[PDB]
Amino acid sequence: GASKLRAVLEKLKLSRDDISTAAGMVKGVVDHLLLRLKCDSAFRGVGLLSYYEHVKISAPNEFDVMFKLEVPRIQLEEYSNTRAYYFVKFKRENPLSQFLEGEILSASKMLSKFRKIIKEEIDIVIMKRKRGSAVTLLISEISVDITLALESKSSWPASTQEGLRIQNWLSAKVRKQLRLKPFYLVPKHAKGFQEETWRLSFSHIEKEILNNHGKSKTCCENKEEKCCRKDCLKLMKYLLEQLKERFKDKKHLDKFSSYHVKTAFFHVCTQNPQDSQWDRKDLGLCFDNCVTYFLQCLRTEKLENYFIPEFNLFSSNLIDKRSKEFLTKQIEYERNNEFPVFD
Amino acid sequence: GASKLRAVLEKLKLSRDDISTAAGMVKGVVDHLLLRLKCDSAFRGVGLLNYYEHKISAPNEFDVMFKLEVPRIQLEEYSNTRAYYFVKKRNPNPLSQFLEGEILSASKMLSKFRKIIKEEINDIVIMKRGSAVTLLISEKISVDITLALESKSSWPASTQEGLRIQNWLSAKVRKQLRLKPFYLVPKHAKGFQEETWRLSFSHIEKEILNNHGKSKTCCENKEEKCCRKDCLKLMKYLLEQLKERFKDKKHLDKFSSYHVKTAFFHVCTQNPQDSQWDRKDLGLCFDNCVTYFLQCLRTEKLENYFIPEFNLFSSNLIDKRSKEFLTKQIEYERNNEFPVFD
Ligand SMILES: COc1ccc2c(C)c(CCC(=O)N(CC(=O)O)CC(=O)O)c(=O)oc2c1
Ligand SMILES: [Zn+2]
Ligand SMILES: [Zn+2]
Repeated sequence: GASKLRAVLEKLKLSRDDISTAAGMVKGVVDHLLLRLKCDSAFRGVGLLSYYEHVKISAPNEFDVMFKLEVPRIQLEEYSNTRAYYFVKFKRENPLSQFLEGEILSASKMLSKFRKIIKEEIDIVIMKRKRGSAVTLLISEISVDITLALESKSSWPASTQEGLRIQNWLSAKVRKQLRLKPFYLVPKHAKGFQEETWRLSFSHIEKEILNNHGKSKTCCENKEEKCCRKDCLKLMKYLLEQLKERFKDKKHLDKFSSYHVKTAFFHVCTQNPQDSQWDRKDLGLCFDNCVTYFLQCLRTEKLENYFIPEFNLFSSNLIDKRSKEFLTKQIEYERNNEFPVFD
Repeated sequence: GASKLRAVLEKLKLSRDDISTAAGMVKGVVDHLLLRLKCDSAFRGVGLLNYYEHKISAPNEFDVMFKLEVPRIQLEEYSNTRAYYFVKKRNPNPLSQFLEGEILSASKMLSKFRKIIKEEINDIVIMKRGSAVTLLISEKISVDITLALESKSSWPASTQEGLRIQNWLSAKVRKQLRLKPFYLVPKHAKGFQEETWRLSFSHIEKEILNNHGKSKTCCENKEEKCCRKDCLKLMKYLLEQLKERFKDKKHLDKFSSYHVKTAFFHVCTQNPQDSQWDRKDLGLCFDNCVTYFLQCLRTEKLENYFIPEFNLFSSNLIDKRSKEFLTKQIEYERNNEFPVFD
């Protein structure tokens, strides 16, 4: 019954076309903000990490952008064996020294000035406060979440050593090339709460793996090699967002995000490395297997971060068992009934 | 005689295994040359491009390229040659001491390049008598050093229809590769014009050869072993053994591994599927590579892989008699199970 799936994919592509003008508005504001920010000595190396992303596939007018800032000769200290959260210290003048709180970089000090500079130039289209990762701009009745990210061109942290298990899918050579790219750190407090910590971010790798996703270099570049990998992820994200909207009056689904669906999907890509396992003619079965994998993650309360295998996104310290059970029931309901939430 | 081909590949592997000491020696010398060159104001941004590459049958003979970025470069094509350019946007520019009117003199630049290298090796190596220096390290290792300008601007218009890898390595990869810099190496053209620079894509040729499959996991497991690289090795070895057997007739001095490599890349474009290169078929794959090279020689057509309007086999570059001689020798070798491999 993939035809209803194809209908959803049809209407998602229409809303993407109808938004292209809004993306141009975001580019104009973002470039303007960036020009101002590079005049400040603390944010001289600021730059864009495309130019935008859509955390919510069903909200085409809500944009997400990342501003990166390179931190040379960074030294990381893992917070409380969390594998993903770190204090930032410097090895050796330092343009970020005004942000130190002792020997660690203060995320609170950095965000405070970041928020202030953006406030000064938004001389332009309002700006909204965040609930660390920093501000939400509203543009001409279009919202743009801006995240600040430190960039490190050093070897990835040791907690990633066993992650990104793409060797049998995208190749060991590609894994080597990707792990030579930088990694990013976004301000994120760790749970009272531990402030001044930063969380690893690999959004740039996730984008690369999704847009260059086949074992074949020519996957999806011709008729004989069209796969349905991207469409399966679109439909998984749309399923979660529709369930989150339908049950927004309950607390049960608040903690689930497109990141969980995306992580599960990357694991499915690892389990199913051959392009022939993703023939676009099998979209119905491919999507069902994606849903099924996500459900197994929910039931077992195991969803390893794709880059940091010891970090369990579905730990009961993060999402209570009752919420996963609720999501499990609702997805199983949808699947048994040809996804009424897609109507 | 496919087993004879594997015997050659075996012998070549042992040769390169017994050189990694010599390769480490050139890195030492190359590292010292770069440090001093960087002390010069005109070569401040110099660095390695590759570290050292090889003549497949001469494992103690190394080739290295020193790159130097030239920001806001302006190129003027020389006499419609598609590959050769005068280098000319800004105003006297760390290289202004090398200008001659508005053009960068390759002659001047190469003269300082050699002089700095010559004074440095005297501080430790013999320089042999434009693309630039040959060093003799001890009396065993040769290192050919080429200077290249680097430009991070979009590639010249003469490359627009080149690099036709879309059906093999993908259009996505071609776009990624064409976002990389391009290089210019001092090389005289045509008498001769002495201030021209020739486009170089050595870094792309390396990328394509080492990441060579339609499958990203080509050669990464038993099921996907292909013979692309071994075919290129055997093509180069065949030309080198012929060039050495007939060195004193000089009829083959004009042919180089670059012609072989260019024909090989065209064969890859013609045969884009990894299943066409199954290591089990090495004998037939090599024969087909040889046959393609022979067809290029007979038709006097071997387009540059990056610059399609540049014919490497034009009679302006290689006379008909020389191609006919090489054709005769290769056909003889192929008919007799390649005695020159012995
Ligand atoms: C690369 O290493 C990591 C390690 C961990 C993460 C995590 C935890 C998330 C967020 C998951 C999520 O939806 N949230 C709430 C929850 O945890 O249920 C909101 C939030 O905490 O922001 C993420 O987006 O990326 C991560 C990347
Ligand atoms: Zn695909
Ligand atoms: Zn291969």
